[PDB]
Amino acid sequence: VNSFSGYLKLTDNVYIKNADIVEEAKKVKPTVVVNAANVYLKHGGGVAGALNKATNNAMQVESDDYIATNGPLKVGGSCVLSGHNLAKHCLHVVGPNVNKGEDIQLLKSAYENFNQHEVLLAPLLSAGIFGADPIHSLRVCVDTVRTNVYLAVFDKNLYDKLVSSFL
Ligand SMILES: O=C1CSc2cc(C(=O)O)ccc2N1
Repeated sequence: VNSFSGYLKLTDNVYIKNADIVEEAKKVKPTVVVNAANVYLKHGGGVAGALNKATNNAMQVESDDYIATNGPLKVGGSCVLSGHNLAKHCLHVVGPNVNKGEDIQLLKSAYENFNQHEVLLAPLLSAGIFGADPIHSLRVCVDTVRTNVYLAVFDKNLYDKLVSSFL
């Protein structure tokens, strides 16, 4: 049994809810919240900008030190950093950004990072300002992630379309 409330069950392991990931993180304090990161961990906008704002920029300060030491992530890759006031850990995952021309086949590689964590609160990778089709992102999630994933969807309209169209 876990703390997550109000989710619709899509599969054995994937759950979905219309909710703000930040407000959901603040309420649940999950072991892992996933960030929709870029390779530079520059948390300017979208989910990343909202998570970072909710940490009062502490996520960005920590991320800048990580990049100064390790250099950029790979598209499809990830790193584990603090969850600050939102979660125990933040898994920063880089999905391909279609608005930069990145290979959408890298979306499966991105979701494979989730399998290293038994339970996660996450957004749909490569959705929103990363430019991918969120219906496609949900399909790759269900067909790739085997651990228990609780998906938070920003837009109510999109949430209802994802559920209604789910196979
Ligand atoms: O508070 C906010 C507004 S910014 C924001 C954007 C997104 C998104 O782009 O999916 C998700 C949650 C978000 N939380």
